[PDB]
Parts: sequence; C-alpha cells; structure tokens
Amino acid sequence: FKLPAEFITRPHPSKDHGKETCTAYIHPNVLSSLEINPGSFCTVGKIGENGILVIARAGDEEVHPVNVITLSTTIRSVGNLILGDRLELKKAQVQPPYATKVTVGSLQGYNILECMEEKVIQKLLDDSGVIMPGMIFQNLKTKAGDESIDVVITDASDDSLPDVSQLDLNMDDMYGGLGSTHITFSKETQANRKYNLPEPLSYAAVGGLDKEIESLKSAIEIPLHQPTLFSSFGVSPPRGILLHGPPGTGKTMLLRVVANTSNAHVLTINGPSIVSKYLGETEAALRDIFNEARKYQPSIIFIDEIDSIAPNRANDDSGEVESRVVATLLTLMDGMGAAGKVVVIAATNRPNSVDPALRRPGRFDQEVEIGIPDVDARFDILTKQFSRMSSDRHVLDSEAIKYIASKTHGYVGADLTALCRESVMKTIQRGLGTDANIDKFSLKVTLKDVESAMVDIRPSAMREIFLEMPKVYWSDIGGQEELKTKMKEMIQLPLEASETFARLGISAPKGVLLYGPPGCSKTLTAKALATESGINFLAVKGPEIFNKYVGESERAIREIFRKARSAAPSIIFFDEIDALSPDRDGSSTSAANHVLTSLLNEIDGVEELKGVVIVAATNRPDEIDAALLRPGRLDRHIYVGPPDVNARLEILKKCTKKFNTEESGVDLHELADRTEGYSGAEVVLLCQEAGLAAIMEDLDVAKVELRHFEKAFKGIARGITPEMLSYYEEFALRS
Amino acid sequence: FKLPAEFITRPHPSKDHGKETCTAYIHPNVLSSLEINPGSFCTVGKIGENGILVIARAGDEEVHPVNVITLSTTIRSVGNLILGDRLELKKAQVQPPYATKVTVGSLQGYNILECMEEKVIQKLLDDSGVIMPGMIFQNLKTKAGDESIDVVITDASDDSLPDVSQLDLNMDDMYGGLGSTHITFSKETQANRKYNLPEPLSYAAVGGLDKEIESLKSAIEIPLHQPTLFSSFGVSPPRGILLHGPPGTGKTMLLRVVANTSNAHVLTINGPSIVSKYLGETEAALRDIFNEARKYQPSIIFIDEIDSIAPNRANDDSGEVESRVVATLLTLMDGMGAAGKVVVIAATNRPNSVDPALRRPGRFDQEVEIGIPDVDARFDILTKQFSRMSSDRHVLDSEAIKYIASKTHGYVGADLTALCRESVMKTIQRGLGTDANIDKFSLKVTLKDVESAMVDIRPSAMREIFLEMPKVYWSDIGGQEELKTKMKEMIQLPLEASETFARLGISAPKGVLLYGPPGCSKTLTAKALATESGINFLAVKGPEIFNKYVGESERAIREIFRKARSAAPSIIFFDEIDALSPDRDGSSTSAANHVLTSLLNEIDGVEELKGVVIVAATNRPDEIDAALLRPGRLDRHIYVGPPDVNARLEILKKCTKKFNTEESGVDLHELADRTEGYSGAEVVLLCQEAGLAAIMEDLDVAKVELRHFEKAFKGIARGITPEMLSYYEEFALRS
Ligand SMILES: Nc1ncnc2c1ncn2[C@@H]1O[C@H](COP(=O)(O)OP(=O)(O)OP(=O)(O)O)[C@@H](O)[C@H]1O
Ligand SMILES: Nc1ncnc2c1ncn2[C@@H]1O[C@H](COP(=O)(O)OP(=O)(O)OP(=O)(O)O)[C@@H](O)[C@H]1O
Repeated sequence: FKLPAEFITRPHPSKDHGKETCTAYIHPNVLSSLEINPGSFCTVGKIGENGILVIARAGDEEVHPVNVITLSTTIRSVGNLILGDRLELKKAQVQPPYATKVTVGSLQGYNILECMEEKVIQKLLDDSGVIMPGMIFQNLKTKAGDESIDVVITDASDDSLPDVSQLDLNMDDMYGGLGSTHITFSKETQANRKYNLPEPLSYAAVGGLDKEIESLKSAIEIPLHQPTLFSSFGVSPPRGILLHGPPGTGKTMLLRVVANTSNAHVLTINGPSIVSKYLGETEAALRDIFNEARKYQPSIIFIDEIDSIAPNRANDDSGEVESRVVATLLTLMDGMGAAGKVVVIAATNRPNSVDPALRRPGRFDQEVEIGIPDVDARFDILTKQFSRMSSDRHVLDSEAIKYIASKTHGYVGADLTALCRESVMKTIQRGLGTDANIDKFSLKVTLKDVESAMVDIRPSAMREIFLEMPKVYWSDIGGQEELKTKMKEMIQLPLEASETFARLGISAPKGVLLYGPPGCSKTLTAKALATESGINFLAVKGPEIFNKYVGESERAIREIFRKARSAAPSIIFFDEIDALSPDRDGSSTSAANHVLTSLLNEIDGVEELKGVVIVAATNRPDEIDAALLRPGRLDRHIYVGPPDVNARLEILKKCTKKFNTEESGVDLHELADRTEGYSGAEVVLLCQEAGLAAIMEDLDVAKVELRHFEKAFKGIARGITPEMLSYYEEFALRS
Repeated sequence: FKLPAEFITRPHPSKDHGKETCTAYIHPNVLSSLEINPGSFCTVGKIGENGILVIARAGDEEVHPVNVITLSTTIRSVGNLILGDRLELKKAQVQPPYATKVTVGSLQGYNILECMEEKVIQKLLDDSGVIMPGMIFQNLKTKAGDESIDVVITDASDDSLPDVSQLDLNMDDMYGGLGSTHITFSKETQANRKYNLPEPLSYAAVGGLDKEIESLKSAIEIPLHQPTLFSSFGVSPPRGILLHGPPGTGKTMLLRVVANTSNAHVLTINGPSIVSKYLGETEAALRDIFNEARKYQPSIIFIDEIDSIAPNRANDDSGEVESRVVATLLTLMDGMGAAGKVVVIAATNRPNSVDPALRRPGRFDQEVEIGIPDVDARFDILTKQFSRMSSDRHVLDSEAIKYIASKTHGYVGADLTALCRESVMKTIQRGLGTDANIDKFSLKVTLKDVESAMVDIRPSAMREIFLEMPKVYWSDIGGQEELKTKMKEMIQLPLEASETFARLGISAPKGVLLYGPPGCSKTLTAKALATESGINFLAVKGPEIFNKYVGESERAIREIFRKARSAAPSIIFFDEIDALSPDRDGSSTSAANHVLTSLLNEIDGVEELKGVVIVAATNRPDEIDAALLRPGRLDRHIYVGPPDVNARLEILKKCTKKFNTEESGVDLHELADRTEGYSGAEVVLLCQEAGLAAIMEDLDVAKVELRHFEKAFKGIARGITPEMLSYYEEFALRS
C-alpha cells in the first residue's frame, strides 16, 4: 500500500567486503508489493537508458528507509550514477547465457605487475555480479608496496540476443580456493569504444580557467570537509555560489565533475518542471525535496536556470509564478543552521535578469565569472581534446593547432566542438564521395578539412558584449623608443609601485589621453601593451555601448566597469571616445550626457581608484568637452601621430616578410623616406595594391619588382594636408 | 482493468517464414478483454481509414510488450502503416464472401517470368489471411539468377455488400502440394485507380533538388546506419536535422518519404495537439514519448511546426506554453546516451520564430535549406508530374514543358500543383459545357488550358528573400570595354587568387562601389553577373527591404546576410542605397543608424570575409555615411557613367530585332549618334514608344518608320544636364 515512486542512491557504510556488488538494501514491503522473489535480480531504471543495470538483490535490516537505497559503489562508479539521482524499479531480466573472456584492463597503469597479481581473478569472480562494463576495486593490501590499482573488464566476446539490453550482465564461474577460458591477462586496454560506455568526466578533462577553477574547488571543498573551523569562526559559511557568463562556456561541466568525483549526495533539478499550475502542491513538493536534501548530513544541491525559476519582480509581473515563491525560498534558504553542511551553487545565463535580492552580500558575496575562453584557454581545450581521442585516429603538429587557435578570437568550447564535429563529418563525406568507402583510419584528419569547417561553420556567437582582441608580439608593431619607454613606464607604475604609493601618497595620475590620425596608433599599440604586460585586457567599441533603448547604455557601461574592477587591477581602454564626448557641438540625445556624467562620477566622483587606469583614444582633439579637459583627469597627453623612421622601417619589414627583400634589391630606406608622410592604414593598403599589381601580371609570383612599387606609390595620393598638423600642434601647446 | 487506448506497430523479427500475414502478437489479457475468439479475425484502427484492416490474430510469448504490435511488412506496405502510428482495437467484421480473381501484376518490371515461376500460386495461397489489395513477398531463392522481384495483386473483380469496408477481404482456395478459377496470372497492368489505394512515396517522386535531397538522405543515413565509426571517433554525433525554407516548397512530402523509405520506427506529431490545459501533462507526455523512442534503438523523431511549439523567449512571454518546454527538451536532448541510433527531424516555415537559443552550433549546427526552384528544377518537376500518369492521360511536347518552365520564375511546387489542378478542372468544365458530357479522353490536355490556368491562378504574394531574376547573358547587355575588363578582373581575382592571397596575406579589399545614373548599368549589370560568372547571385532591392514594421527590416537583413555567408562564397549585390544612406539629413530614425552601424561592424569589424565580396550600387554618392567610406575599405570605384556609342548601338540592335531593319533602311548608327544623351532605360522606353507609334497606324507592322521615330524622339526630353555629369566626374577624380 506504500506504493514507492522514487528512490535515492546511498553510500555503502562499514566498508569491509560484504556483497559490494549486489547490496540492494530495499525494505521487504517493496519487494512483496512488486511480487518478485527477494533472492533474485533487481533493476535500476534511473529514467531511460535501457539495460536497467540488472543486478542481484538482497534485503535490509529494517534500518534503511524506503525512500533511499543503495546499488554498490563500484556499480554506481562504472555506471556514472550520481549519489541521489531519481530512481525507479521494474521487473528483473532473465538469466544471461554465459561469460566468454573477462579480460583485465589495468586502468591508469602501465601493467606489467607480475608477482603483484597474486591471483586477481579469484577476487574478481569470487563476488556475485561483476558486470562487464567495468568494476572498480580498491587494492586493499597486496604484499609489500601498498598503493592502489584499478581494473577494466570491458573487453569481451559475448553476444546477447536482446539488443536493447546493452548492459548484458555476465555470470561468474571459476574453480579455486581462498581454469577460466583462455586465460584472463591479455593486454592493458582501457574501456572499449565498441559499446561506447558513458565516459566519467575527471579533473584533467576540464581546465583552461584554472584561476577560477581552483577558487571554485576550494570554495566547495573547504565547507564540505572542515565545518568545525567555520563554526568556531562564528561568521558562518556562505551557502551560495553564483556562476554566470556567455552561453556555451560549459558551466555545467564543473558541477558534473565535482558531483561525480565526490561521493556525497548529489541531486539536480530541471527548473520549471517541478512547477505546475497548482501552488500548494508545488510548495509541498519543494518542502519534500529540501527535507530529503538536508536529512542526510553531507549533501550538495544543484539548481539550473535560476533566472527562469526566479523572475525579477520589477522587470516583468507576468503572472502565474512570481516573487512570493522567491521570498519563501529566500526565507527557507536563510535558516538551514549556524554551521550547516549543504551548499547550493547557482548557474545562470545572464545576471541582470536574476532578482537582485538573490545575489545579496549575505548569501552570494562570492562571485564566479566564466567569460569567453582566451588564447591560452583555447590552447588548453585543443590539447585536452586531442589527448582525449589520442593520436591513433590522426596526428597533427602543434603548428597547425597554434595557427587554428590564433585564427579563433571569440570562439568558445561549444564552437570548438562544432568545428571538430563538422571537420569529422566533412572528412567522412569526402572520403565516401571520392575514395569509394576506403578505410577511415588512412584518411584521418588534415588541415584543409579544418579550414573548410572554419569557412562553413558560421557560429551564432558573432555578437559578444566582451571582445577579446587577439594578441600580437612587439615584432609586428613598429613604434618609437620614447613612446615604448612611456608606455612601459605607465604600465609598470600601478602594478609595481602601488606598494610604496601608500607611504608616498602620490598614487598614480590615472589619466591617459590618446589623440592622433586615424591611420594607426589606435589599436596596435593597445594590443602590444596588452601582450607585453600579460594582464587581462578587454576591448570595447564606441558605438557598441550605444543602444536604442534609453538607459541600456548606462547599464552596459556600469557592468563593464564592474567587470573591470572584478578582473583584478588591470588597464581599461576605449576604442573611440569621440561619440559620447560631443555634447554641445554635436547635440545628440540626453543619453550621451547621462553616460558622460556617470563616467565622470566613476572616475573622479568623491571616490578614488588605485588598481585600474583609464585610457581614452579620440580621433579629433577639439571634439572633447571642457569637462573632460580638466586638471586632475587625463592630464597626460601623447602625440602618437606621424611616427619617426624606425617605426616605419619596422612596419615595412613586417609587411615585407612574405615578399623577398634581397631579390628586390631595394635598401628599404628610400621607400621609408618617400613614405614618411603616410599613415599605417594607407601604407598597408599601398603594399596591398603593390602585391596585387605584382600578381595579376602573370598569375602566381614569388617576386615583386621595383616598377610595381613605383606605379603603386603614385596610384594613391597622400590624403594629408598640414591643416591637421597645425591643429594638433595648437592643441598640444595649449595643454 | 488497464483499459488500453492506443497501440504501436513493430516489424516482425527473426525473419524466417512463420505467418507473415496474421502475426498480431497480443497478450492474453487483451485477448480476453475483446470477448472474441483468439483464433479469429482482428482489426487495426489506425486512426481512420475505414475497413479497419480486418486481419486474423494470434498470441504472443509473454515477452512481446503489450503496447506494441506486429502486423507484417506486407500489410504495412499495403496500408502505408508508418512505424509508430496510433492503433485502435475493434471487434471483427463479417466473414469474407468469396475470392474471384487474385491476379499478379508484377510492377517495377517487364514481367515475362515463365521459367522461374515455379507455381507462385502455391506460395501465395498457402498463407493464411491474404488481403486482396496486394501481397508483397521477398524473392528469397528461385533457382539460379538471384535478384528480386515485386508482385502486386491490386486487380480483382470481387464486390462486397458493405460499402463501408474498402478492403473487402477474401480467402484462399487451391489444390496442390509442397482450386480457384480462370487461372491467376493475367495481363501486366499497373496499380488500378478504381480503388485508388494510397501509394508509398519514393525518391523519384521529388526532383530538381538532387543536391539537397541527397545531402539530407546522407545526413539521416550515415549517422543512423553506421554509428560505430562515430562512436569510435567519440565526437557526439548530431541527433537533429533542421529543414527551413519558404512555405509551400514541399518539405512535408520529404519528411513523409524519408519516414516511409525505411523500416525503422518513426514518431509523428500533430503540432500543438499534444498541448493540454494541465501544465504537467505536456511535459509528462514529452518525457514518455522520448523514453519510449529511446528504449527502442532504431527510431526517428519528427518535429512539426516548432515555431508554434517553441516561441521566441525574448519576444512573446505570453505564459503557460513558454520556454519551459524548450528547456526540458534541451535537457532530454543533452545526455540520453553516447552512441545512440536515433535522429530528430525538425521543420518550420519561419526560422525567425525559432528561439535564438534553439539555434546553436553546439549540437545543432548543421543546416538544410531549400529555396525556390529554378527553371531547371521546375522543368524537372513538371516532367516528373507528367510522367506520373504518363502519356495515356495527356500528351505534351517537351518544348511546351520547357516554355511553361521558362514562364514560371518565382512560382513554387505547390503553385505548380495548383496550376495542374486548375488546368484539369478547366478542361473538364470546358469539355462538359461544349459537348454535353462527352468522354474526357477526347479533349486531353492542351497548352491553351495550361496558359488559362496560369493566367487565372492569381498568386497571392510572390515575395521572397531569394529573388530570382530572369537569366540574362552577355549579348543582352551592352557596355563599355573598360567596364567589361574591370568586371572580368574583379570576378577572376577571388576564385583563382585565394591561395595567392593566403600565401601573401593581402586577402581582398572586398569592396566594390558603383555610382552613376539610375537608368542602366545598375540592374542590367547585376542581371549579367547572375549568369556570366556561373556563381550564385543575390540581389536585394532598397525599397523591398524597407517596411512599416520596426525591426523586421533588421531581421530580414540579418537573415539574408547569414544565408549568403552560409550558402557559398559568392558575390552579393545590393540594388539601391538611397533609401537608407541619407541619415545625416532629414532627422532619420534610429533604426537606420543601427542598420548602418551593424553593417559597418559586420563588414570589416574584428573579423574578415575572405570568401564573399561586398558590392554596392549607389545613385547619389554625397548621401553616403561619412564613417562608411575610408581608405583601405571599399576603395575600388567605377565611373560607369552614361553608355557610350557602342553600348547604345548594341541596345538599339537588340531592341530592333522585332522589326526589320532592311525595310526601314536605318543604319542603326545615325539614330544612336543623335540619341547620345539618353541612358539605357530611356533608350528602351523611346524604342517602345516608337514601336507603339508604328503599330497604331495599321495594327501589326514589320518595320518602324523614320517619321514615327523622330516624333517619339521630339516628344520626350533628354532629361540630362551637364552639371550632374560634371559632379560625377569631379567625384570620380577624388576617388
Ligand atoms: N571545456 C569544454 N571542453 C569541451 N567541450 C566543451 C567545453 N565547453 C563546452 N563544450 C561543448 O559545448 C557543449 C555545450 O556546453 P554545455 O552544455 O556544457 O554548456 P552550458 O552553458 O551549461 O549549456 P547551455 O548552452 O544549455 O546553457 C558541450 O556539449 C561540448 O560539446
Ligand atoms: N515540388 C513539388 N512537386 C509536386 N507537388 C508539390 C511540390 N511542392 C508542393 N506540391 C504540392 O503542394 C502541396 C503542399 O505541400 P505539403 O502539403 O507537403 O506542404 P509543405 O509545403 O511541405 O508545407 P509548408 O506549407 O509548412 O511549407 C503538396 O501536397 C503537393 O500537392
């Protein structure tokens, strides 16, 4: 009459040996209600995934409640069963025919154990069950050496009639005390891909964000193992961790890894699936799920799509479910206990849509930022996935990996998986079309397939609120020695002299203004400084912050400034400030005025900042208002205009690297002498049509002639009159 | 007590012989629930299709699940029973009266078997059941000569008293070992239209989109037939395929043909019919159907009208049916398994209504897009439609079909079927009203009826995003030789110099500007490019993109840009920019500014487009954005002014082909010299008005008179002024 509906997996206590494979502690009332012999096989429905983990069953001692059961540590580890997943119970399966090979695998080991074997097979098949997808057994004590070792029995040659039963449990039959079928020791293979078991994600599988990953691991590890120190402190641990960022970064992988690696209680929710039309039933279900959550002392609660389940009160009062469930959740979330052990983490797509009451300092004062992967993160992801499918399928040098990673600038791990999948699919289809069903191993993976995948992938993440501009070394950029010394000085002052600035009292001017021709000295200088400094740098455009909605630009500027503070002491930079700055001559809407006032308050409004230094670049000198041109802010000015000879030589030799200089015969000096009146963008375009004039003559060319350079020099006018030079000079002298 | 409602169909396994006609695996409880003899006939409700498929029934072995049923591949083929349709149970009907003919048809072959017949009557009539619409049996082994044949028993002359049953099942009676009347083998007729049984759609039913249907078949067959290679790769092969295009292109028949071309299980939905007033009922049904589809390895999932089921999250937050179903379906789609053998098919008319999060590259990056068929595809579909009922019903020359296809430019396959139906009904009514119920075989189908139906169809809205201009070749366009050289160089550079650009790093300027009079050389050039280059051509009109709705134009621009990018690297042309460029004057709305900044960011902003080429045509270059024309981008400029003497002479020669030049006596050069200030548009206009004046004198004429030409010329002003030419020249000087 009990009619059980859901079951929860539980750890096996007391260790020892016991059954260890077929514990199955279910109350006898459930067994009687299912008209199934207790001394027979059991089932693990776990919602779908046919095979149902046919394992033998036993009985409890009236000490395990019907709501929670156990299904053996090794079985749940092999099946990737998280501790506390939803479970059902159905009719058992018929007996298997026989077992064929049962071959050891020796996972995470180099094998060659010789005397350390001491008849492993006796312990392997001395226990009932032993399912073929694997079995993890601790080493316990094995002569001198201690240590630990794992075994894998995936490889076999047993065929079962029902194709749906992918688990196809195998029986055990050995003769011994304390002849098999053609021995058991045969090579040290890992889990086979013929059955394609679900690979359990490990620590090495995730990475690329070690700075945040280690912090999250510590923040979830120190309360779950050492609560006595926090209780003695009296401040109580924070019970909530908030995760947010661009979609596709894979925030669920971290929680999945820390759930499958840890042996504590793990439960997950589908979001609004529990929520129904009724209110009392949903409230009762919530109380029941939290009751089952905290009834076990070690537990971790995972919530998905908090923004959807907790809509903002002010944003939209749509109806149905609203902020009263949010309030009751907050009330029950403020009072678990003084010490406590249950820790709940939160992952959301966007933070603004989430109710600000949720992320109060008393509950979520720690913030985890998961941004778009950087170049190093892309290196790590490519390397880890290459190591994941090994070099057997294909081999590729590190040069191609670094080139394809340098091509990627705003790509994400989801995008990288899309590229690899499309490359594999294109390789398969090309092989089928051309080679007429040739062996797939020989075809492998080549660079042109990856290039084609890059061409036709068309990712849906072209618009990003945060831009990670690719980094370039100092060789590409050609600058001036005084300019380089100044840039290095103003990037080394706030990061090294901050310790002595306390006793000095000067701190930093924190004001940098950049003005010059639009040809160059606007983005490459920032790229070089970011590359050399090694600090996190973000790029934001002028028109990008502007939006049709009134107040949207204010939220964007406030949130990017908040990210600037949250991303450690670094350097912030604006691509073009000549849009919001004009307010009187350029008229414009009041949104520009509000943004200007907000940024003025943020930089010099009854506050002070020692970590971040604002850098502004403008196209015109006179477009800035008099409010910005005030002593104490942006006092320093850099000419960064018509650079001297050595910068031109550097940029010309960088652009001429592809071409041959010795064969041309030019000394690379007269070109710079005649080009001294040009700018970077027009120099780049000029060398472009010079190459074009070289190429269309007789198609492919590896040599460029002087006549082509002479023709291209007069093709484009200088486009520069000394009016702007005089204006820049008169703007410089008045400062 | 269980009260079953709906059943499912499954193939009979183990092959062999068994029964092959009346398996009907039914559990004993259902047998007792029908209060009828188990050794008697049963029925298949199949939600309609009166007759209810009266077939004999038997029992299962308690292993076969009660929910599903098996009713033999012959009956599935005869009744078009898709693998997974709803099924209903009902009491048996009246006993079969008698059998009359049972004659073999032997379709898809030339018949004339004789030698290897070996008494087919024995095999056909030794099986219990045998329903008269037809028996489909595999060849198995027939002496030496392997291969396979198909037999159809659609022809018969038996009538049953109840007209509700359209199947009128019969019995078998024969004498032999290892009596009917008038033998069995007779004639070679195809499927009879008297009963008009539904026919199974095949690959030959759809044509003209071979490159699309083959790609779809591959994308549904390699991931399903051989998942072992993908499992070995371990790249999580995609499970879903998206079908998109304009309404009426005929995607539903593609889904039906791919569903019935394979014996695997298929799920079919009826749109929002699954939605119920209970919030939990919908999600419960979704998880139930997902689980039942997953626990059978061979399965295909069909999604119809995802736009209605899944609306935009950020656009329509109506309530109840919201993104919660999207979240739960994504959760189900995430981790059902590793290898799998199930694929999902999703089709919708409007990709815009699809939620942006649902359009992601992580595991749904692959796209299958079908557009408006061209003249070749239309001709192929028309000739296939004619061949469907062959020359017996109607006769038409291939030139008539080609002319009809040429006339059809923007039509769709649904419109083509409407044209065919209109022609048929117009012919029927005309023959009836003309000859007082004469036989329909005399009139047949003529080109006049097709033309009348084409005139009377009156298409509602022939507006699309992929405009298909009429094909125009080289001789139809007259222009200067310099422009021809420039266009040849511009089309030759990308395709035959991409490798050189990659080696040199120059890439391409990807900027083409066309400024000139709006008469000619603006759309005629695009029409010429549409055919002479051989590359896919796209034309977007300025007034067309503008609309009353705010933001719809932006969405259309985004959609067309991503479609052009994803389709293939090709030259894209935009017709007229005068409706959006003048934003600095007249107080233009913010939408135009957003469009301009979006195109500026997507053309040359933190990314490059090495495949496609940006081509823009303008009338007034002074109204373009100041921040749009900069050195290094869109640098190429074409004068493309008024046509010269040669171009005007070519236009006159092309337009004069209708009349006779010898009779008129004009040299086709003096008129061009006199008409020097007229661009191509008003040149063809004056030619048309001269022809009008020529034909108003004595109706049809064979030549144009000089007096008529001079009267037409003197009645229309030149419309040109030296000031605009001087302005164009001085603007070209600065470029
Ligand atoms: N670090 C990574 N390594 C490998 N693949 C990754 C990584 N991060 C993301 N992916 C790929 O992106 C896909 C989607 O990522 P995932 O579902 O974990 O992200 P999410 O942001 O939590 O999800 P959602 O898009 O539903 O919000 C994964 O299935 C995987 O293919
Ligand atoms: N290519 C074609 N060849 C022949 N008949 C066609 C073709 N395209 C459409 N038709 C006709 O038009 C009808 C409409 O097509 P159907 O009902 O299959 O919808 P669909 O076009 O796939 O759907 P939707 O309107 O959602 O795009 C077909 O039943 C058929 O009679």
